[PDB]
Amino acid sequence: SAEERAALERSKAIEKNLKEDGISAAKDVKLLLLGADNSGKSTIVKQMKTTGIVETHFTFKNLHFRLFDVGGQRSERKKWIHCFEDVTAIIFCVDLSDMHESLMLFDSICNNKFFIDTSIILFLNKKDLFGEKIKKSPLTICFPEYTGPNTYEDAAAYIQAQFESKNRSPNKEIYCHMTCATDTNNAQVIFDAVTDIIIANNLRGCGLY
Amino acid sequence: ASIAQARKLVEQLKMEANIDRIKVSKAAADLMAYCEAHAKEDPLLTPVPASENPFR
Amino acid sequence: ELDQLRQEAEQLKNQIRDARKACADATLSQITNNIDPVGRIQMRTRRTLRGHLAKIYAMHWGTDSRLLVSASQDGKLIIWDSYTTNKVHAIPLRSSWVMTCAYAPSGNYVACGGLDNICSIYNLKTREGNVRVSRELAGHTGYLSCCRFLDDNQIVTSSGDTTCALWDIETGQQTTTFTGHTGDVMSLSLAPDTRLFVSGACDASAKLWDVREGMCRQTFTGHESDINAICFFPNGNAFATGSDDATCRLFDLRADQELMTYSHDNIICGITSVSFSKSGRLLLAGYDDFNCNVWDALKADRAGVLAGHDNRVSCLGVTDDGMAVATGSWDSFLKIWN
Amino acid sequence: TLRVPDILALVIFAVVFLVGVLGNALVVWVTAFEAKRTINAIWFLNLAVADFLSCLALPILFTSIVQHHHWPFGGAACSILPSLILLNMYASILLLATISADRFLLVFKPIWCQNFRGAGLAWIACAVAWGLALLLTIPSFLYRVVREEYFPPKVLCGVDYSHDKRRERAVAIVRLVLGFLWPLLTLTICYTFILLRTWSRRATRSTKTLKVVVAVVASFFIFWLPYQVTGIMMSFLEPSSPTFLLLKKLDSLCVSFAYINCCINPIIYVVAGQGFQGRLRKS
Amino acid sequence: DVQLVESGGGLVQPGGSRKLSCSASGFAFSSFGMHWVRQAPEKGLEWVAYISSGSGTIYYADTVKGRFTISRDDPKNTLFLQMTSLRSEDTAMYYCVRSIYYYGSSPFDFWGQGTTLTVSSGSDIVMTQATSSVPVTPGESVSISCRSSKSLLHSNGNTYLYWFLQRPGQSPQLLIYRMSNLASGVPDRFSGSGSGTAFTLTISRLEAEDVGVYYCMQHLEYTFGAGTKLEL
Amino acid sequence: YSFKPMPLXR
Repeated sequence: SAEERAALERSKAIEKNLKEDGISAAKDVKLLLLGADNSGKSTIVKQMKTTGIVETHFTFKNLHFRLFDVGGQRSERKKWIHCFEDVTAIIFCVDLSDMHESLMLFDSICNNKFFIDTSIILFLNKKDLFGEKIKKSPLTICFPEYTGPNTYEDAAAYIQAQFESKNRSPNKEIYCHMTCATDTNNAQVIFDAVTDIIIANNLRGCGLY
Repeated sequence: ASIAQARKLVEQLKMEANIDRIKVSKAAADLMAYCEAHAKEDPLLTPVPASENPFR
Repeated sequence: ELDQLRQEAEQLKNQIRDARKACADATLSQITNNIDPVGRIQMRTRRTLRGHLAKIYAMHWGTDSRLLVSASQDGKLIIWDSYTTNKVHAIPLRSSWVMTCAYAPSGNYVACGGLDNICSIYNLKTREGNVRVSRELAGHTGYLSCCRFLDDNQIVTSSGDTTCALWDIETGQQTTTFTGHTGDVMSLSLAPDTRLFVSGACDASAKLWDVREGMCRQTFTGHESDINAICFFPNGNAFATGSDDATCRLFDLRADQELMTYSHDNIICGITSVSFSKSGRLLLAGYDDFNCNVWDALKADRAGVLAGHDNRVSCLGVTDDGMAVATGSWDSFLKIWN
Repeated sequence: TLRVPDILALVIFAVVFLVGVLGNALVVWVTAFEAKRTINAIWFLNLAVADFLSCLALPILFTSIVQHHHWPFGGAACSILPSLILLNMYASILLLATISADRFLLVFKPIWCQNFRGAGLAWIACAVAWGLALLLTIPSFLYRVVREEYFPPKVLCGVDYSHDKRRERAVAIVRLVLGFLWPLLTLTICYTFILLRTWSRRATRSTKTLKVVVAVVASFFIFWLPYQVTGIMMSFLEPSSPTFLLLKKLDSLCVSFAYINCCINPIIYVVAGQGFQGRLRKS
Repeated sequence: DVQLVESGGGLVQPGGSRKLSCSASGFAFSSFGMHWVRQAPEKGLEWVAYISSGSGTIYYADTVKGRFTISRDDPKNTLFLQMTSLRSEDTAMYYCVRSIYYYGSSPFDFWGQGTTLTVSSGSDIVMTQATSSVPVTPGESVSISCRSSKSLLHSNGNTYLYWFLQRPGQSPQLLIYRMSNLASGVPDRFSGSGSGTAFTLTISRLEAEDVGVYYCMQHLEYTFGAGTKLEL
Repeated sequence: YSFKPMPLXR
């Protein structure tokens, strides 16, 4: 050929740089942060340290976490929810002071076609004020068919079971945790869930499933 | 003040209604005449020789 | 009152429907029955471009019919050399959530956009030797879903907040904004004369728009679900649509009504792309069932397939001289057919 | 004519050749496209190519069995061919062990793997396995000679460890250890620990890991026992003894039985290889 | 403000050694090649060496192989050239040029300033130009032509011949690349055309600031022309 | 008295 060997060399350099970037950009863990409005996503991302999508990242025990909050922009969810597939897990969070809309959102997210085999971590926020409120007023107002005691533990277990009952696929698992006032102990839950998920994925990749 | 949008919708509907129309057979004839007139410059409707092919 | 205006609107809609019904005399199917079919098309792959690695989302041809563009979820924008399969540039993006691409008609600029509600423009002819951002066009509310150049100075954009705007790149301000849709715009096509354009939204409707004066002149409401693809006929007197209803329709501007429908009972998946050929006789569509389809624009019958992709076919395009067709997929592969 | 013990070895060789013509060819074809893009294919590519070259030498064994151990080639081939065959066999075994070691590393340490994985270590481990196989091969490449009879010339390739020396027990012990006792222990320990850890928490139980572990370990131990026991029995026996004749008669059947493991190994990668039904069409 | 600055000249006795450095600034030095062009005090241009981008390819002239080497230092943005065993025929001015190669590029666009090196006394394509002196008056039209030996038109359809302009006491400049393309900055009055092995350059509406010496150079395989001068 | 026949496979 002619002096187009220089163009071929340029193409080879481009390909090498792209391969290096690709192999260097696959060591991170991506997470999705969905939930109802004014639920505590901002608080949980601020404690753990614009118009469109907002992303925050942090490192914990030699692991890089990428966290995406795409709930700040209002539009049809079905038109862009397919961009967030191939993600490790959902970090759905629930407030305990409102509520049916949040449960409907949970039902919509869990039974999606794209998220069939995606694990879910569930956070139940504001336990102390919930206990104070249930001490002040009965919980039967929100749930007409509730006929159990008014104790805090029974109500919390009942509402957790109500949230978990919307799951239908038996292969996936839901990790539920009570995130009452703690010294940033909620990072360990996500760490353990991610470790279990990556172990399962590695075991499946080798062909043992 | 929800009547302004209704008035705007009514005005827009009237403006769209005021447009003109023609027959359908004329449009079909024009389309097929264009397709027949430009037929010798379509390299996908017919196979191309291996010499003039740019992608070999 | 409200009742009077509602009655007036209903009466006007009934009147325009009656006028449209009266203006129709015959169907194109019984006028086209006297022409011979085209036969069978056996196009085959010639090139495979393997540089991307995550779910290519868009592409656009160059006017010289040799250079391409592609965008991926990985966060890269690389322009290819079609003939010899070489990379000539690799622009790194700021956000990896991109959905659109566009090539300037003069070959000097490239645009992109996505979930950041911002359209950015890149300069390919710098004196330093590298590509750089030129402008940051911001001011929309929802995500950007299409971008198209008019010249080296102005560009029209569609967003997910039921609005479209005409920009001025030299100053970055919206000269004219277009309103009237009730859903969110998902497509946009420009006429050859660059004096009018049409858009498709998720309210199952489309409408023609004038760039000089921001007014809507026609509306078409034939579909039954969200519109997903738009393109003009080569002469600029007709356009075709694609929707999630697993069907395509051919419309007209002078008569202002639907002409043909392209459907079969053995396909139930939605449409992701649509494009014509050089002469307008052949219409190409890209489905979600890992393959494409080719049909006669004048007879509504299949004439071949373009199987060979392993995931959703998301983008499609035909060169200006009508010599090749390119396709992309979520499998991160680009194929050139002929 | 040919005695009964031998006869079965002939059809065993024929069946193994027929199965090995297919199989490993498909495996190498489907794993060639998965290079520089998937770390979990280099091990299988190396194992498949080693098994393919191992199985491609069967017709020489068939002809040697048929023609009453007649060796017309000469001195060069008699000191080349068995070395290559043994090298291929040992490379296959060592790769089988290192795959299990890698699986244990993935299971018991995922965070380190996610940060320090990629091509650059698999290619080193495979090279180490091949080097150890060649080092094990070396003595066969060294101490092989030829002999023939004066009037009824029965030229044949055979071993003669010097004029008179007992420097054979060390070689036999080293071969036996490094070829049977280390890979067996590695497989057993690694798979036992993997099974113990996997079945502790939920979302990890599959009832398939037990199946594949059994199908690997039991087949290995069953198929490579008679070869080693007969070899070590013959290494310590004088050329003139009653048991020596019986062992020499059963040696060919033992080898034919041994090759069944290499015949079977590609089958598991297809049967339990996740979803593998249309990758041939995709390729 | 693209800048190419060279330094390191002086007087060297025969048999000695000397090094020349070409620092660069204002552009992306890591993506461009770099040649070295020299001219005698009363002669035309001559090629010396070539260092690629991300150096993996090197080239040398026939009369400079074995005594000179070319090196680059990307982090420091400077280029080097080590010359050993200088003879009496190496007295010249050494230039420092620029080139980027891809589909649609324009190499040899920017030249340096140059340094003077003096020494005390003690199968190639040939391109020839027609004349060496042509007078012309402002407002008229002129024509410059040079011819080659073998055809410069490749199978892909590209012909490789460049035109350069050097003014009085100044560095040369690029005018035409690949026989038909105007450089970014040259006025529209300059146009070139040709076919096969015959090429011409035509300048219309001649101005008072377009007088100098014109050289034609080939780039088909790894030479310059004799050059012609204009007088007012 | 030191020669031991051995099949090729071994």
